[PDB]
Amino acid sequence: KKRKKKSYTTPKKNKHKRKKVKLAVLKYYKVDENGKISRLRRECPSDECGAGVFMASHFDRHYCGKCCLTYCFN
Amino acid sequence: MLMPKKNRIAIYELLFKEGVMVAKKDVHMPKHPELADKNVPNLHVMKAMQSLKSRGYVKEQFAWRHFYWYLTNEGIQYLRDYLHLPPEIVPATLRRS
Amino acid sequence: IHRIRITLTSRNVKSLEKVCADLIRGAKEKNLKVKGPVRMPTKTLRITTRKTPCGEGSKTWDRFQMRIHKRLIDLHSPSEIVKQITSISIEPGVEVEVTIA
Amino acid sequence: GHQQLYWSHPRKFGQGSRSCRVCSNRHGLIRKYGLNMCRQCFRQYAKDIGFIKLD
Amino acid sequence: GVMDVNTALQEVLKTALIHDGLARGIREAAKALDKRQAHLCVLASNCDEPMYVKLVEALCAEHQINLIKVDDNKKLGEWVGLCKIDREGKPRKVVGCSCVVVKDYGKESQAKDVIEEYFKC
Repeated sequence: KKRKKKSYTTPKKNKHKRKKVKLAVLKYYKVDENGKISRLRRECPSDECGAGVFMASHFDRHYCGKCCLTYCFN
Repeated sequence: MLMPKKNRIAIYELLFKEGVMVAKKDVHMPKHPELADKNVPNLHVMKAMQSLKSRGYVKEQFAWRHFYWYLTNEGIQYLRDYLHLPPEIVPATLRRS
Repeated sequence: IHRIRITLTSRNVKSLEKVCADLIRGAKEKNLKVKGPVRMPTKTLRITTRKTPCGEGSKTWDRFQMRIHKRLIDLHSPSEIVKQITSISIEPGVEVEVTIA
Repeated sequence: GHQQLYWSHPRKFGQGSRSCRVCSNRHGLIRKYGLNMCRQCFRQYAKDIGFIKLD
Repeated sequence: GVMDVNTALQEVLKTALIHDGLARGIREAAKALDKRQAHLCVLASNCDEPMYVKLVEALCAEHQINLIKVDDNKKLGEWVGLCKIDREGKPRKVVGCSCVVVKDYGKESQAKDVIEEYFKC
């Protein structure tokens, strides 16, 4: 009988905290400064989601999680 | 723990309409023998019951893998003080005397 | 059909036999012909369990027995007679299953 | 998310699906005839259930 | 003793806080705004940024909601009460929202009526 000896790797880890900005500069912008503004995201034509569902952007496969929709040309 | 507050007010409505109850330890299951079909997830409801009866002011009694509870009038006063619902709404349990 | 069966099941012979005799007497008071009791082989519910809660000592086992006796009696009578003879303040343990078939 | 993990491969011999109905003991279960106890608990209550030492 | 916007606004905010809900985080607030599920929203701007003010005022005009300009939100934050847990605790509030019905669903009040009849005229 001995110990478990979970000691060789990772003696201490620091928590992963997201530097989420309180100001919507990276998230949304108007670039117009007017009452009527344009939106920098593609209109979703799917009717399995809501009418206010806006997707973000990555290098590909805009990862919504709920639907896993990826734009492909068939 | 890891308990929401809408589930908290739902379980407080359940305690107000129920009062005296018997419980069975069931957490990991998706289907309970006698406390399912409440349109609310079972795990959080049972942890809500755990909070109610282990906050440190209402005593418990566990044997034969079951929970029988003696809801003290201190609990009645606590619920009245927090949720501010007058006790003039008598519980429906006082029929068939 | 007027054929009715009564299954009396209990763990002891005394109460079961007394109930069977009383039921047969009540049926026989009426000018009714009734089939004699049939005795099932009394299936035995053996359970063997180690005596010691720990795993120490000589290997000793409790042999627990639960003996279930069951009897069937056949007769021909309408439902009212059966349900009037049933409510006779039966002694505890003699479970009754009355069937029409 | 939750449904992405649960119910992936059926556990058709789940040992943890049973426990002693009196003290919640994992070992020595008595499932015969539906007692579903650790054998110690059964010995504690065997005379009350109806099981008796005759032989 | 007095009747005004703040006196009942503190109570409505505290009731909204107590009955859980509340749009929290950067998401589910703008989404709730753009889905038009609610008919009220209280937003504050005490720092140096006019672009956000202009954007939310344009959105309020789009939703035909008249912006209410209140001074010294610290007055609300100190009159509403911030007892919270134990003897310490002072979490401020900047955003005021109330899902399903604007006043509340637990009580019936004429504060909603006077607010709406002041808004229409």
